Amino acid sequence: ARLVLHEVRYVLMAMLYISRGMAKQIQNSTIDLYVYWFLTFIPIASLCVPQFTYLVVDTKSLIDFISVLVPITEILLTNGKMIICNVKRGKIINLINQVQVAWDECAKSEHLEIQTLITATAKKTKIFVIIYTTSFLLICVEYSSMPLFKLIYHSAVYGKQSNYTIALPYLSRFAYSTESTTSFAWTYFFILLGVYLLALTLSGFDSLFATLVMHVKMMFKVLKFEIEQLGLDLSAGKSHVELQAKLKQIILKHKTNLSLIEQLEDGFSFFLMAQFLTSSILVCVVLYELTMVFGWNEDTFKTVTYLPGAILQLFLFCWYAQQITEEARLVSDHIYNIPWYLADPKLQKDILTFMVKAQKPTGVTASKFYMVTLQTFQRISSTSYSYFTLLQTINQ
Amino acid sequence: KHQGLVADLLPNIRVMQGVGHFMFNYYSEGKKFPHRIYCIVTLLLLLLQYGMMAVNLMMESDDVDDLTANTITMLFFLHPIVKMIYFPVRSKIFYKTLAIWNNPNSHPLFAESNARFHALAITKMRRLLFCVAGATIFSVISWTGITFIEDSVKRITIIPIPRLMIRTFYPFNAMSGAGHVFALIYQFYYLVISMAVSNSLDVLFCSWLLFACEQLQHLKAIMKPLMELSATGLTKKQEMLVRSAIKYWVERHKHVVRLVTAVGDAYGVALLLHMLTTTITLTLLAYQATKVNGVNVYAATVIGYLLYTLGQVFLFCIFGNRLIEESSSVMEAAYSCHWYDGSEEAKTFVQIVCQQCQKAMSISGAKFFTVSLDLFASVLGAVVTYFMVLVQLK
Amino acid sequence: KHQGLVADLLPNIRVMQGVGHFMFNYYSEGKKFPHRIYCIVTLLLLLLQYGMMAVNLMMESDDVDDLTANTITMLFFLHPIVKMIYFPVRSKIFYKTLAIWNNPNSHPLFAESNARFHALAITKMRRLLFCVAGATIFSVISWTGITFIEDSVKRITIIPIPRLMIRTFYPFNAMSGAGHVFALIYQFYYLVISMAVSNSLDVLFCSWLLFACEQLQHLKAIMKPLMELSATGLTKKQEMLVRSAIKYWVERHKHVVRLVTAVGDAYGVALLLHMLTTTITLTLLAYQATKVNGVNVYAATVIGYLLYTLGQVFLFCIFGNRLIEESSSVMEAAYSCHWYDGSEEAKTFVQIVCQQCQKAMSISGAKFFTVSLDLFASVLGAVVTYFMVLVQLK
Amino acid sequence: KHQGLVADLLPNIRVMQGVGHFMFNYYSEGKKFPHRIYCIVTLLLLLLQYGMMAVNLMMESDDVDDLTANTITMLFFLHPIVKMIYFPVRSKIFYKTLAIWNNPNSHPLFAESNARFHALAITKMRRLLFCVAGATIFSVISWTGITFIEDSVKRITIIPIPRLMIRTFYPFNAMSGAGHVFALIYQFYYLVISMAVSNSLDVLFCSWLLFACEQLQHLKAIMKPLMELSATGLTKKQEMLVRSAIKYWVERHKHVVRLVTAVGDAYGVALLLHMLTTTITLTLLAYQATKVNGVNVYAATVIGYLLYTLGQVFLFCIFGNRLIEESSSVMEAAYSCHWYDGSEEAKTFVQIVCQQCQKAMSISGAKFFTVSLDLFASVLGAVVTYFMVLVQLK
Ligand SMILES: Cc1nc(C)c(C)s1
Repeated sequence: ARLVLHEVRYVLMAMLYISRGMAKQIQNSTIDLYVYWFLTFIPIASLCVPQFTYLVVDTKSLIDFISVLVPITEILLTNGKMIICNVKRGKIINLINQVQVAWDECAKSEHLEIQTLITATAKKTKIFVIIYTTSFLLICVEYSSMPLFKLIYHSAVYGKQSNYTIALPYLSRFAYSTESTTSFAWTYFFILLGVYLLALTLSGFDSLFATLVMHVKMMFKVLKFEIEQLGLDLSAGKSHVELQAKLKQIILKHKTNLSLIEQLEDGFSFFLMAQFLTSSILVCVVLYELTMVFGWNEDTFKTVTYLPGAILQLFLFCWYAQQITEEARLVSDHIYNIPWYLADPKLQKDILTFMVKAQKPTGVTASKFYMVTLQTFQRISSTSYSYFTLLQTINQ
Repeated sequence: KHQGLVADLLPNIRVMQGVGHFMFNYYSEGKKFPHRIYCIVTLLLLLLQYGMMAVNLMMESDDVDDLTANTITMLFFLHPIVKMIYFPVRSKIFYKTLAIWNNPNSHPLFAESNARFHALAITKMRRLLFCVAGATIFSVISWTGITFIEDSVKRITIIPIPRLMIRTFYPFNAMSGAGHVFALIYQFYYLVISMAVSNSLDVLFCSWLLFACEQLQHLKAIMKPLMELSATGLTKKQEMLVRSAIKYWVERHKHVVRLVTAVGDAYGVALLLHMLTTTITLTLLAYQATKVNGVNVYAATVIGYLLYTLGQVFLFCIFGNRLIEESSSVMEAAYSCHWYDGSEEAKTFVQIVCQQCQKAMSISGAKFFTVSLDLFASVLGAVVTYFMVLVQLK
Repeated sequence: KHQGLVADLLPNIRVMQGVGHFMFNYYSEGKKFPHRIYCIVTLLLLLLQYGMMAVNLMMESDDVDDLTANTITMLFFLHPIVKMIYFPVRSKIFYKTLAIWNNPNSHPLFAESNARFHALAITKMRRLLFCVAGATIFSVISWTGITFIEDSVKRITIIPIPRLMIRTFYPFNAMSGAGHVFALIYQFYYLVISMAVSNSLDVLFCSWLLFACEQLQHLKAIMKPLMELSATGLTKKQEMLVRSAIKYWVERHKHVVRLVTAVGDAYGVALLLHMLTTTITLTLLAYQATKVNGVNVYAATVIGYLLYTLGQVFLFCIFGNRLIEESSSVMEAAYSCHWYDGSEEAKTFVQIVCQQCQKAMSISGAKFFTVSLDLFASVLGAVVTYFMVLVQLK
Repeated sequence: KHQGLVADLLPNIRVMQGVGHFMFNYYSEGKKFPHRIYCIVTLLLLLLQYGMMAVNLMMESDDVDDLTANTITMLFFLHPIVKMIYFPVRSKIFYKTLAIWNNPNSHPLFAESNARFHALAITKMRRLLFCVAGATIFSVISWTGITFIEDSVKRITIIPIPRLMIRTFYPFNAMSGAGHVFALIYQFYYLVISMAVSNSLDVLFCSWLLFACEQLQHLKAIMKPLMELSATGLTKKQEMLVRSAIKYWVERHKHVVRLVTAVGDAYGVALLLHMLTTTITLTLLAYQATKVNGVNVYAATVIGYLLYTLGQVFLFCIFGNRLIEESSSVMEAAYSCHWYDGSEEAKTFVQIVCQQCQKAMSISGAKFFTVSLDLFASVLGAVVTYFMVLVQLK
């Protein structure tokens, strides 16, 4: 019953972002707030601070700068997402609860089309969440845990005969020494813990946005079905009161969908702005790294796996914002297609107000700067290309 | 063949089929089997020559000028192959689009205008087809003439390159009589077929748009007398007649909207691909134009490439802009009638029609842009600014 | 010269005819024969002079600076030739536009406001005509003075170039003899005639726009008391009066829309050609300004060229933007009346008027752009950015 | 200082007067004479010091880096001079704006919300004033510290330059003697007064915008129960009550529209001039940032200049965007109520309000641009692009 964002609920719980995720009325509690703040500060100490210190201390060329900037960009963006979503937990939980309420309302319907919509949406949600989380967890594991795998392989194959001096993951500078085995082990353990938290944050929040957009689209399709039922009722030739009531219910459903979109925009405005700002640089830096070390190397493998991840991360938000916009827009077409000419002029004026509202553009803005649509994917992408070319000019 | 939108566009369908554009749907089953092989063969030959060109691009990869020229040719000849492969995979939506107007609405009062505008649309479609066919034939003839007048020489010292219409590496000698004539004939056939395929698909798209625009014109023209029919405190007969007229208008408008949506799906994906190729083509062409210094052959070739690319873009854009302006004009024509003398029902119908027409119909390249003269203006401005910056950098 | 919109513009038409803008339509038939000849002669002379300018460019093309200056002058003096040839070929649409307002509407209650705003429009038209004529006279005087204060010297070694207002090659010795004075008078006549013809056509366009804007102002002013007339239930006479007022308002709005469309059809291609020439002129002028060092003669000439070009563009844009603003503000004028106290018919009329005003009337350059202060801002930004790039590159 | 919108802004008016922004309108006549003199004196000193900077820029133009730095400083300190001169010439429109809300609307049912939102607006205005004042003080302190931590040295060989906050040529020896301390105090006064005048005018503009936004919020809040009042057939008293409520809503919206129009009239040219100066400042600042290598004092100064300029632009754009968003959201507020259960009159009221709210109120810089976060993004992207071009071309 509560399968609404079931996999996303599991991912959130694994983060300790929400304790009792599997409830039908997820409750905001201060204990989760403070535990998640502590878990938010863990990556900053383990990942952000050492890597930034290395960037602003030990960087000695442009190639080293780009190499250090490839992972730290995404790490910093993920920490920002940690903080933003911890701050907005109330709105996010309210949005999830309202989506659950709408899903429960829909599941009571007896129309086969609605039931097919419900099943299709559930399957889409599950598949998308699983694929996204698996891909990004694999990316993070490849980037962070490679030395451990190499050490295990060397110990298994060469035993203690050959020597393979293990080194830490992506370069960083630590205030304390790590030469000692105990300090090295503790630092690596906390690095892995921070990496796990960051991977879960990225996967869970991106999947939450995509899945909420999917459910909003499903609710819009339910509204379309209701409008078609109103049109059939108009053709059947019923009384004025019945059509008035049907139009009122359709208007209420439209208002509910608009409220859901408003809550999503409020929750994810700054999220999207930071995401686009970071991706603009991330795609460029990853592409430059890929062209710098292309060959039969582990770096080539890591960069080739990373680049599609970032590109699809940007395309996710662009595509689903476009879906929100277009689905909201099509309501005017759905209301124009019914035989409104058969209705009394009063109901026609009500339909006219409905259509006046339904035509206003709707969607999620990039922190009020602009509305996010599919075309944005080009814009940001083009920007990335610019930076990329710049780097080449600097080299030669 | 005996239904609307395929009886009107039948000559274009036949032209498409003749050049080897699949379309195994609008003839007797007897020709269904033979024609298929022909189509396949054509594609084969096309691909063959295409591959035969690509291989050459490898040998001439050392230099940069010939690399740019070969890349421009490769994109130019990529267009038709992309269109040819694109049609069969999306054939179902194309056939759905061509069957949209089999059963249109009809009203006794608006039959004359409907027939007049249908005939006008057919005439304009025929004119567009003939004009594009003439342009393609002229392009082929000018290409061949340019190849024959211009000197075939390679700068390394002067090494005489084969005097063939398209640069290509051939296992044949390509210099003796037999190989030279075979290559000339094959390249002539290849050019004709590629140009015809690309331009015929584009003309089909533009003919759909022309039909939509003419239907919108008919809607406005018959909207003008609709209100005067309403304007006159009406007897039940007049109320029913006005309701029937309003129903006819609204249903026809919705039919036009459906046609526009189907065309938008199909050739919106097609247009995304087309403009994705055209952007790189225009960038390389601007770089090439940077090197023009009045030489007849080089300047003529660069001008021809630019003219062809910009002409394809401009055709798409002009017809899209016509559709947009026709929808906005539907709004304006709704306003400019005697609605103040009509009844509340007619006034509400006008209000809702204008509100719907606030947003004009358009065709988008898969939601990444909209085809209009604004898109052509953006393309021209980008290429011109890039050329200015490039020439200054030199 | 008796009907509206031609009696109002009669000074402009007379100026146009005087300088040679054909226009064999608005005087006694007796003058049709002689005047025509004069016009032809002027055109000949213009082209005649233009010819020797082009020839001067051919042998002055060895260097880049002189070639750039000659090209800038050639485009500057191409403008008027294009306008002069453009008017007679499209004279039919021009005469249709000038006869659009021969039969306007009339309502007893709104007659006084109509007369007041018509008088205001006439005064504004005359003011614009006088201002543009003064600007042209000032430009001619400045050109004649600057050609004399500066030193006529050519750098090769120092060669005495003829002291002429416009660079030009003459078969005769136009240095010190009677050829010099003859060339001076001929070039003065050429300058005056070309500038006057160009500016007169531009002022005719802008005066059409002024008339439309004043009519919109009248529409809003009378919208204010129309609702009060409706609000006051209403007897049959009062309902009829409200209906008549609404009919008058709607029909006058439609008439203004017709006038705007006619003006756009008449002048779209002219605007497109003007901006096409400008773009290149401004590019070459940015290159010229890149070489300015001091407050010497060269800086003055470059600044004058830039000022004249940007002034033409700015005039077109200001009047286009004024039309846009008036058309938009019709909606605010419709909202600001006491429509809540009116009847149902008046409220529906207000609703439909706002619906229609949701989009502003504008003049487009053959559907490629629109004339507004945004267009002028874009042009200025483009030229400034090109100047900055040119400075950086060198 | 007794009526609305002037008692609300009274701290701002007093700050403006204290810094010398004229404003001889809102105190006792007895103070009219002395205060005026003080203002004049301030201006004199400003110009005096300004002149001494320009003189310093004349003999510092031998080099390019120093010329660029001097130009940036001169534009930065031209901002306040332009604003200070701009206010008195346009004092009429400013005083008309400040007296717009002297006679506002009132309805018993919406009085409490009106008072609450008025108080909220006052608090927000005070918060904005204090924030801007604190930012100005921090800027002054940072300048006065950076002048001292850095080393006063000139590269020619090392020439010990006087240690002053602002580069300037002084007839007296302003290095070690009493001239040094006098120059330091004078420069501190100049900095404080210039920043204060500029930021105070900007804060007045933003406070007008804040008042408009809060009034729009009040309008939406009372829109919510207006329909509840309408929905309930209706007796004559109830119909009259709904009519009065609709009249109140529409008239208050029109008053907000008038206030926005007056603010635009007052400050459009000021915004245009501010952005004109900014553009050049940001160009020179991009060139300066091109030379940043390290975390030394030069980087701090460049970062401070960029931060201050972009902060002014960002403040203007923030409040413009807020106005746009509130005006747009009026329709979302109007739709979310139970507009379908109301009477016919209330439904037409909602319809017309939505039609009006299709467009958002905005402030434009003399019709050349609009203040919005989009404008800030465009300016930031332009400066970033210019920096990229500078680094690439070199
Ligand atoms: C390369 C990357 N490492 C982590 C921990 C990310 C979230 S991305």
